[PDB]
Amino acid sequence: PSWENIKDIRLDPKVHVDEVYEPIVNPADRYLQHVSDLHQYAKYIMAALPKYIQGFSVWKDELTLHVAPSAVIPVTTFLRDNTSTQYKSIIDITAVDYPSRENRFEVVYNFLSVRHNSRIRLKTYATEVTPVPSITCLYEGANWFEREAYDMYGVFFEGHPDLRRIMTDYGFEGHPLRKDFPLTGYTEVRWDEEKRRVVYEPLELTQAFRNFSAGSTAWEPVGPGRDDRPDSFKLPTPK
Amino acid sequence: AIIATAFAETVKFSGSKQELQKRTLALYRQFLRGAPTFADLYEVQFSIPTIRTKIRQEFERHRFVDDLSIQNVLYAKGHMEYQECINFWKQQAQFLKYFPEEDDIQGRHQPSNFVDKFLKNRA
Amino acid sequence: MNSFENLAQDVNITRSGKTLIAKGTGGRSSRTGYTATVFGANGFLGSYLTAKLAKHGTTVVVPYREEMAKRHLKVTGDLGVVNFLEMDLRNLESIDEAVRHSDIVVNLIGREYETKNFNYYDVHVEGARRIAEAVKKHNIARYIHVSAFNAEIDSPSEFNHTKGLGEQVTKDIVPWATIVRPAPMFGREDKWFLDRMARSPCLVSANKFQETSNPVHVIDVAAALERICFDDSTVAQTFELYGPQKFTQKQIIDMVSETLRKEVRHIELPKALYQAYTKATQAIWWPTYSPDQVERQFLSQKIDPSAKTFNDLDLTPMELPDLMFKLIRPYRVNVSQLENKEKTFVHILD
Amino acid sequence: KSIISYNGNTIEIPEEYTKQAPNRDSTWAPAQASKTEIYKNNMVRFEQKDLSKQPMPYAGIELIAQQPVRFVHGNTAVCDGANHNGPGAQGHPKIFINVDAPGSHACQYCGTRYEKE
Amino acid sequence: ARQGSFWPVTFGLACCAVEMMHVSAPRYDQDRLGIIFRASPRQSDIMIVAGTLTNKMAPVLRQVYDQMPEPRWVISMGSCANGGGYYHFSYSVVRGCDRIVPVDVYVPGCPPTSEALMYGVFQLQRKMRNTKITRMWYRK
Amino acid sequence: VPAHEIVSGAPAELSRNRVVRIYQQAKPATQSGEYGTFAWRLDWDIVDVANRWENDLIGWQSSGDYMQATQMKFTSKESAIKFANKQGWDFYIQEPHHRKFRVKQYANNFVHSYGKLKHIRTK
Amino acid sequence: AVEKLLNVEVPLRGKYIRTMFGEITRVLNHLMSVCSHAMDVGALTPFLWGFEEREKLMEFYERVSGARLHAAYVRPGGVSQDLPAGLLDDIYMWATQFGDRLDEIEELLTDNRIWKLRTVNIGTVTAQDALNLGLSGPMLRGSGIPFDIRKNAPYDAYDKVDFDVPVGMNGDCYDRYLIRMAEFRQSLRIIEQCCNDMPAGAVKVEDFKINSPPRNLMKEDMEALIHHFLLYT
Amino acid sequence: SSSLYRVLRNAWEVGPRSYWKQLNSIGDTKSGRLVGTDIYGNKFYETDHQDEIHLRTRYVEYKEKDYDMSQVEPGWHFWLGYGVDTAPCNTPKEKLPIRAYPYKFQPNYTGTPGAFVTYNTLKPKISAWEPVTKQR
Amino acid sequence: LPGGPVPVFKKYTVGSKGIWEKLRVLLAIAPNRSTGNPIVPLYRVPTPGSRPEANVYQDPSSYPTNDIAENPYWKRDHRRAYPQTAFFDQKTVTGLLELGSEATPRIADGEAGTKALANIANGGVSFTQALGKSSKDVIYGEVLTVNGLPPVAPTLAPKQWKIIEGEAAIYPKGYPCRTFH
Amino acid sequence: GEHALRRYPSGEERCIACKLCEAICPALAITIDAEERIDGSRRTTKYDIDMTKCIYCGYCQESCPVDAIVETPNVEYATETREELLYNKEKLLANGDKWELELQYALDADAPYR
Ligand SMILES: NC(=O)C1=CN([C@@H]2O[C@H](COP(=O)(O)OP(=O)(O)OC[C@H]3O[C@@H](n4cnc5c(N)ncnc54)[C@H](OP(=O)(O)O)[C@@H]3O)[C@@H](O)[C@H]2O)C=CC1
Ligand code: SF4
Ligand code: SF4
Ligand code: SF4
Ligand SMILES: [Zn+2]
Repeated sequence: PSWENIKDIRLDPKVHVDEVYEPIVNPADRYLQHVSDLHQYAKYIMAALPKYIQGFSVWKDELTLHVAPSAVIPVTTFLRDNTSTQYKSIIDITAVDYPSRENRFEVVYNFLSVRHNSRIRLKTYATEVTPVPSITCLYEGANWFEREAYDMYGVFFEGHPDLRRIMTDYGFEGHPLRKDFPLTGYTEVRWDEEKRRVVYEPLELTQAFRNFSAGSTAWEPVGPGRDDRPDSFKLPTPK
Repeated sequence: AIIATAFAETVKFSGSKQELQKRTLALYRQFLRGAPTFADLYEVQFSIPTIRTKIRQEFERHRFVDDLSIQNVLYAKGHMEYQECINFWKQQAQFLKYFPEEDDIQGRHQPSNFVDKFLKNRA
Repeated sequence: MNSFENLAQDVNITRSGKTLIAKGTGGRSSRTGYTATVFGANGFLGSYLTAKLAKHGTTVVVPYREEMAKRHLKVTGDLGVVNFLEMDLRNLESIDEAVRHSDIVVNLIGREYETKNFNYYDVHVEGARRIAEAVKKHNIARYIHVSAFNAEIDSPSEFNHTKGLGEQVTKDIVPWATIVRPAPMFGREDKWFLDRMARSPCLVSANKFQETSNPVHVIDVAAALERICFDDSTVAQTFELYGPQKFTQKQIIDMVSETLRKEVRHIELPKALYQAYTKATQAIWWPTYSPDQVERQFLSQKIDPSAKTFNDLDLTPMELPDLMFKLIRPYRVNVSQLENKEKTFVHILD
Repeated sequence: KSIISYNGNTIEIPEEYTKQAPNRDSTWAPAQASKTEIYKNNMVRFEQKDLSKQPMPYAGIELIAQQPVRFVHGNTAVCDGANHNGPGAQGHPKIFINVDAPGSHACQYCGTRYEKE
Repeated sequence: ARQGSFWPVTFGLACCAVEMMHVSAPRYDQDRLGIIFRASPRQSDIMIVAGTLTNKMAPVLRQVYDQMPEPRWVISMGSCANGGGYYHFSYSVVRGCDRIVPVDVYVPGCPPTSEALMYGVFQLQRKMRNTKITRMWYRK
Repeated sequence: VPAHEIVSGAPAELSRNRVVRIYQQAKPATQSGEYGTFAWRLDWDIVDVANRWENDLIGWQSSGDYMQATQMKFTSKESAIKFANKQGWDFYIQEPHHRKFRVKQYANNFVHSYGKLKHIRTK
Repeated sequence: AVEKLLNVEVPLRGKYIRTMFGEITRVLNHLMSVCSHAMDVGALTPFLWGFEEREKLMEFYERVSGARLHAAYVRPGGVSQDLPAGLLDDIYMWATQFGDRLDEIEELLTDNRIWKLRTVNIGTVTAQDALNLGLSGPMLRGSGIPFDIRKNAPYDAYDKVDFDVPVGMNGDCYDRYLIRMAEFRQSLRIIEQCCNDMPAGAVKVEDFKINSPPRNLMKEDMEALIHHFLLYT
Repeated sequence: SSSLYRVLRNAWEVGPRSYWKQLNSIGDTKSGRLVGTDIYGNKFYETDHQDEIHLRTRYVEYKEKDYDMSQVEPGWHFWLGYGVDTAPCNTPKEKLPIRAYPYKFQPNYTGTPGAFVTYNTLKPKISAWEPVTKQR
Repeated sequence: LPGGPVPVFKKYTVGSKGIWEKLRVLLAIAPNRSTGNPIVPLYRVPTPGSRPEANVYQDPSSYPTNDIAENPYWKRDHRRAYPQTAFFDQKTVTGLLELGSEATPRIADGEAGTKALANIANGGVSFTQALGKSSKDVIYGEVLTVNGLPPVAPTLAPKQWKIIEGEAAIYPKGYPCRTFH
Repeated sequence: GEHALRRYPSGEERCIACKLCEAICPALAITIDAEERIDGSRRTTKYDIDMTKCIYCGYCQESCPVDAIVETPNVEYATETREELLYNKEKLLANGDKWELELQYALDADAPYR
C-alpha cells in the first residue's frame, strides 16, 4: 500500500492488432442530406426577400447569400430578427480583393445562430471609393471588424461611429492586404543618431525576397469535381 | 456599448461638393487651430508658422480633384489624421514624417541635370 | 529611393590606385566601397562622423580603448559595416592594424586635460606623430587630422602649443594631409560648453567672461569632415571651421539663461586663485576644469586669414541662437478667462 | 604567405591557413573562392582574430578519392549508401549504375566507384 | 555585484516571453542566481528583447532603453528580435532589434529554450566578469 | 478613369517613373503543359541602380526595388489595362503568340515516294 | 479548414492524437490564463505551481514534435509523426496526479474571500449582449448560454469521448473562473479516455499526393520519390 | 529532498575536498558514481539515491573554473539530458560513427579572438576584363 | 462515482515512508493527495533515445488502402471527387418555380420544354411574377413546408442538452456553475 | 537545435545540392549555390543559413532526400555579435563533424518514425 510497490505499467500486456481496417469513404457524402436542407432554406429566403437576394451558393454545410451593398441593412436585420433565422452572433467581417472585377472588393459577413445551431455567410461588393453601410447599428461586435477591414483594404463603412486604423503603424500609407501592395512595403525604420530618433526611409533589403511561385505546376491539378446538387434543385430536362 | 473617442466623426459621404466644401474648410480650421497643441505634444524644433504652412501645403495638394467620391475619401482620411495628431496617438517619430524638409542637408550632391544624374547611375 | 548624397559619382579612384564601385541606392544595405578609420570615434564629434559614414555603407574601422563606451556606434551601420579594434597609442602594432586596410584615416584624438599617462605632448604630438607614421608607411590615400582653433606653437596655452606642434609634425610626416581646426563646438551633450552652462552650480571666469569665439554646431563640423573625406581636392589644405557670428562668453550665458527661464550663476575670481583651484582638483580621477583651460580663457579666437572655410565645402553653418532651445530643452524650468471657464467644470465627485 | 591588397599593402597569412582545406591546397570548383581571395576581400574582419579557431572542414573530394573501387560481376552495380547498423532509412535513394563501359563509374549520390569484374 | 544582482526589464513582446516565464518557473528558478525582473527601467540593468519588434513599437523600445540608468546591457532573444525571423519580409516588422538599440548578446531559437536563454545570460555574465573598470581608468 | 493613385497611399514614383508590362506567360519550351499560360500577368520593369547587387559580407543579393517580386494576375487583358489605368501606371502590352495550326497525319510517315527519297525516315 | 477544401479524411489514430493533444493544449492554455489572471490580481503562488505542470506537459510536446512550443505537429492530413514508444504510459502517470495539482490551486482560490472580492460581479456581461458582441467560449458560457463547438459541431474525435460542459449564470469574472477550473477537469477526463482508446494504424492520410510518403519508400520507390519531391517543392 | 541529513550524508560519502569543490562550483552536494570522462576532461556522474528528484540523477563536474555548457562533448551532451540510457564510453562499436578525418572538439569561442568569421564562399558572379592594349 | 478520490499509493509520485508517512497522514489537509514528484525509476524510462521498439517499428498502413492487388488510385481519389459549389441566381430559381425540377417535373416535352427553358433563361418571366403565378401546392411543397411554415435554419448534427444535478455534478448546489451534458 | 551538414562514412559530403531544403524553408533562411565539381559530382559551392531568420521548424531536415541537413540537439551557441550567426558552408560542415555521434544517437532513435 505504498508508492514503493506501485505496479509497473511499463510491463503490462499491450494491445496488438494484426491488420488495421479503414474503409474508403468520400468525406463529402455525409453532407448530402444537409446540403438539401440548406438548398430548401435558401429558396425560402430568396422567395421572402426577392428585392434583395441576388443569389445564393451551397458548399457542403456552408450557405452564402449574395446581395448588393444597399441590401445589407434590411437582409442583415432579417437575419438577426426573424424567428426562423435568429443569427444573433456576428463572427467576422473581412474583405477579399479581386482585381479583375470592376468592383475590387467583396465584403464577407459570417453569422452564427446559437438558437438553431447554424451558420450563414453574406457577401456584398465595394470599390476604393464606394462605401458599404456599417452594421454596427445591428451588432456592436461588428465595430472592430469593420475597422480592420478598413485598415487592411481601404473599404469604407458608412455610418461607422469611429473608423480609423487598428492594425498598422500611425501614419501608415497604404492598405497592405491589396494584391498590388508589395509584401515588404515601401518604407523601413531605424534609429538615427544624428537626429536622435526613429526615422523612416525607403525600403532596402540585404537579401531580396525570393518568390518561388514561378515553380507552380504546368498541368491542371484537380479537374472539375462533381456536383452535389439535390435533384429538386436541377432544372428538368424535356422528356 | 462601444463608444467613440475624442474628435471622432461618423463616416458620411457627402452627396454634394458644396456640402463637402463646408466640412473641408472646417477641417482646415481645426488643423490650423491645433497647430500649437501639435508643437507642444511633439516637442518640435520648428515654429508654429512652419506647422501651419505644412498644413496649407497638404490641403493645397488636392485643390483640383474633381470626382466627388475621391474628395469624400480624401476628407475622411484627413479627418483620421487630425484625430491621430490631436489625441497624441502619434509619437514624435511618425509626426515628423510630415516634415522631411525640416531635417538638415543630407549631403553635397543632389543631382538636377542629366550629367550629374548619369554620374550617379540615376539618369 | 535613397541616394548617395556624399558621392559625386558611382565609380571612384583613390589616390592609391584602388577602384571603388558603389552598389545600391545609398541606404543601409548599400556600400560606397570606401574604408575609413576614425581615431577617437567614440567621442563627441567622432560619433556623429561615424554615424554619417556608416549611413551610406562605407566600412568604418573604429579603434577603441574601453569596450562599453563604443557600443552605440554599432547601431549606425548594417551588418559588417562598423568594425571594432582594440587600440592603444603605446602599441604601434595596433595603430598599424587600425589603418592598414583603409582609404581614409581621420584622427580626432585630443584631450582637454593631462593625465597620469598622457600629458599634452604625449597625446597631441607623439600620438599624432605615430598615427601619421602609420599612415605614411601604409601610403594611405587620405589623412584628415583635427586640431583646434588658436593652435599656435609658441602659445601661452599648452593645449594650443602642443596642437600647433602636432600640426607641424603631421605636415612633416604626411605632406598630403588635410588639417581641420574647428571653433568651440556645441551640441547635444557637448563638452565644456552649453551642457555645462545649463547644469553647473557656478561658472567661474578669470577674465570676466570676455573671450570671443565663433561657436560652431558639431553636426556641421561632422558634415564638413565627410565632405572633406570624399573630395580629393582638399588634399594638403587647411580648414578653419567656425560659426557665422562672433560671441562673448557672457553673451552665450545670457542666451542660455533667457532660453532656460533660469538665471545662470556667474562668479568672477582672480586668475591665481582659480588656477590654484583647478590644479588642486586635477587630483581626482574624473575630468574637471583644467589649469590650461583657465589659461585659454584669456585667449580669443583668431582665424587664419588664408585658410579654407565652410564656403569651400558649399556648406552654411547653422546659428547658435536658433539651435539653443532644441539643444538645451531638457533643462527648462517649466487667468481671467481661465477662471470663468473653470467654473463650468466639475472638480469634486462622489 | 604574402598577399598584396587593393591598397597596395601586404597581408601576411601563415601558409597552413592559405590551404583550401587541411587535406587539399587548391579549389575544387570554378565558382569556389580561394582562401587567398577571401582574405584579400575580407581582411578587415579578420584583424585581431585567431585563424586556428576558424572552421576548417576536410575536403570530401580527396576522402572519396581514397576509397577503393568495388568490383562487380554483371553489368549493373546497385548502391544505396545504407547504414547496416542503425534502423530506418539512413542512406540515399537506391540507384543502379551501369559498368559496361571501361573504367570505374561513380555513384551519383555518394561517390563510391564501381567497376565490372 | 553586477553578475550576482542581475535585474532585467522585460520587453515581453511575443511567444519568446513564454520561455522567459519558464526561466522563472520552478524547474529553472532564475532567482536562485540573483535574477529579479523589474517593471521599471529605472531599477533595471538588463533589457531582454523577447519577441517580434514591429515598426509601431520601435520608438517605444528605444524610449524604454534610454530610461535605463547606467551601466546597461541588452540581450536579444529569439529569431524575431535577432533579425526578424519568420516575419523578416513583412511590411510592419523591424529586421532585428539592433537597428534600434545596441545589443550585447544574441540568443538563437524560435523560441530559444529556457536553457538556451540561461546560457545567453551566462555569456553576458562572462562578459561582465571580464570588464575592465578601474583597470581601464588606470590605462588612461 | 478614376485616379485611384491618389487614394491608395502608394509612393508617387510608382505612377511617375515606373513602367509595367502586361502579358501572358509563354508556353514553356521544357514542358507540354499549358496551365500557366492563360492568366494575364502584370509586373514591373527593372530599375538599373536598384535592381540587384552583391552583399559584401555573406554574398546575398540585395535590392532597392520594392516591386521586384510582385506580380499581379488578371483574368483578361482588359481587366489588367483597366486596373493599370486606375492606378496611373504606364504600361506596355505584349501580345501573345500562339502555335499556328496544321494538319498532322500518322500515315504521312509512309507516303510512297515516286522519285529519289529526300531523307530516310527512321521511327 | 485545408482538409475540408481538400476533401480528404484523417485516419482514426490521427483523429485520436489530435483530440488528445487538443486537450493537453487546453490544459496548457488554462494553466497560463488562470495563473496569469491570479498573478495580475496579486496571487503570486498559483503561477509557480501551474508552471511546473506546464513543464511536464511541454515535455510531451517536445517528445512528439521536437519543440517545446511551436510544434508544427498537427498538419493538413493528420500529424507529422507517430507517437514514440513510451508516451501513453507517461501521459497516464502525469494524469494520475494532475487532479491533486488542481485541488491545491482551488484550495488557494475558489473559496478565498479576497478572490471573490476581486471577481464576483466584476466584468458582468448579459447573455444577449454577449451574443451581440461576438464573444465565445467561457466569455459566452459564463452568461448562461450552453454553446460549445465540441458538442454542437463535433470534429476530429470529440464525438467518441465523454465529457461535460460547464455553464455559468452571472456572467462575471468569478463564474468564468469556475468554468475554466471545471474545464481543467473535463480535459483530464478526455485525456484519460484517449490514453485508454488509442487505436492502431496510420496517423496521416494514406495518399502520397497529399502527405509525404515514409522515408524508406522515398529511397526505394520511384513514385514515392516523385511525390516527395513535388510535395516539398 | 531539501533536508540537512541528505547534505551531511553526501558530504560524508564524498569527502571534504570534494565537498568544498562542489560547494565552490555547483552549490549543492551530490554523491554518485563516476560514469566516464570527456575528451575535454569533464567528469560525469549518476546517482541512485532515492532522495534525488527526476532530472537530477545525472550531472557533470567541469574541468575548468570558467565552466561553460559548450565544453561538454557531443554524445555526453545527449546523455546528460537523458537522451540516451547508455553513456558514450559504454556504447558498442557498431553504433559509433566512422570518421575518415581526425575528430576535434571545440567549444563556443564567442567573445574571443577565435569567434567565427563568416564570409562568402563564392568568387563574384561577373568577372571583369583584364585590360590589354594592342598596337594599330 | 467514477472520477472520485483514489488513494495516494495509486499515484505515480514519490511521497513518504516510515515514521514520516505517519506524520504526513496525521498532518495533511487531504491525505490522499500526491506531492507531484515523478517516481524516478518508472517515469520516462527507458529514455526516448533508447527505446527497443524503435528497432521493430514499421510504417503503419490500413487495409484495403495498402493492398497490392485491388486498389486503383482513382477509386479512392477523394480530392478529385470534390463537391462543386452550386450557384443559384434568381433566373435559376424562377426556372425551378415555373418548370419544376428534375426530381418532380412540371414541363412539357419536345420544343415546348426547350423553349420554356430558353424564355425563362432570357428574362421573359421575372422572379416575382414567378412567385405570384405559383400555386398553393408549389408554394407549400417547395417554398414553405407542407404545413405552410418556413423552414428553420438547418443544423448538421442536432445537440440535445441535458443538465446533470446532484452528486455527478462538477460543483455542489451553491456554486453558480452548472454541468451540461 | 542548431543546424549541421553531414557526411558519408567515407568522408564525402551527403548534400548533392537538390535545393529541396531551400524550396521548403518557410523563413527563406537557406541560400544555396552549386555547380559540377572538378570530379564531376553535383555539389554545393555555397550553403548558407541565416540563423536569425530561421524558425527551427525542421522542415529542411524532413525534406532532404539524403539526410544531409540536420538539426542537432545543441541549444548553447549564443553569440556576442550577429555576424557570427550567419552560417556558411564551412561552419555547417564543421558542426556536422563536431556533432556526428549525437546525431547518430538521434537518428538511430527516430529514423524509423520518419
Ligand atoms: N569640442 C570642442 O569644442 C573642440 C574639440 N577639438 C578637438 O576635436 C577632437 C574631438 O573632439 P571631441 O569629440 O569634443 O573630444 P572627446 O573627448 O569627446 O573625444 C576625443 C577622442 O579622443 C580619444 N582620446 C583622448 N586621449 C586619448 C588617448 N591617449 N589615447 C587614445 N584616445 C584618446 C578619446 O578616446 P577615449 O574615450 O577612450 O578617452 C576620444 O574618443 C579633439 O582632437 C579635440 O582636441 C578642437 C576644437 C573644438
Ligand atoms: S522568435 Fe519565434 S517564439 Fe520568439 S517571438 Fe518570434 S516567432 Fe515567437
Ligand atoms: S529549420 Fe525551418 S526555418 Fe530553419 S532552415 Fe530549416 S526549414 Fe528553414
Ligand atoms: S541539404 Fe539535402 S535538401 Fe538541401 S540541397 Fe543538400 S541534399 Fe538537397
Ligand atoms: Zn551511393
